[PDB]
Amino acid sequence: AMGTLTPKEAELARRIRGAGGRTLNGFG
Amino acid sequence: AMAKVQVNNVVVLDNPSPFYNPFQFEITFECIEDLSEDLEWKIIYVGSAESEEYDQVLDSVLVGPVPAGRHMFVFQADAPNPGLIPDADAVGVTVVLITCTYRGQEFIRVGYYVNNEYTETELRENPPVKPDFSKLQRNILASNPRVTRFHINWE
Repeated sequence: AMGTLTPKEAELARRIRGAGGRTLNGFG
Repeated sequence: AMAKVQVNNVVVLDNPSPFYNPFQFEITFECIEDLSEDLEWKIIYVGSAESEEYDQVLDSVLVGPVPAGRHMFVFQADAPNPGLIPDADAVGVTVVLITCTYRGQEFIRVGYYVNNEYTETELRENPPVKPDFSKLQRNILASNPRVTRFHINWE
């Protein structure tokens, strides 16, 4: 059962993805 | 079709450190095709998760010239102004962003989570009513770089 982000975690995740991008773990 | 620049790595230097310490990043990228314009790099501190209003652009640099090849530069920027950070966001997790822009278009966004914490057990358990930034340690979660690329026009 997959977990969920808190409003702060979710806000920070959205900043990290910028204009709707796919966020990856590292550079390649 | 191919992006003319790809970022290969970022190394976070001098970490953990005091909150007041400059951010220091070794940034490596490859240019597969000569650029006619400069690359614009920014470090943006997220002062408050709730609102983008509280962003602080810690520095903005023009990098160049950019001929085809493998490049590295060290990007350093002063710590954010604590007078603009909401007290409630000061202690705990926030984010710093490194961004690169070509001809006004942002093609990459690197994010790190940042845990700002007291190191003295007294303060950690009984934290000051208003944050004491001279006593906060910045720990950038360097083992988890978050990387987001965007399709832009390289012409």
